[PDB]
Amino acid sequence: FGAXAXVXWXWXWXWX
Amino acid sequence: FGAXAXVXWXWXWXWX
Repeated sequence: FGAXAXVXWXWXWXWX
Repeated sequence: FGAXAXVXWXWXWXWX
């Protein structure tokens, strides 16, 4: 979760 | 992975 990869920003799901 | 929770900074494992 958060900024990098997962749920959040960068990679996986969310944004970025 | 990264900043928030998981492997990286904030919560779970790594730092913060």
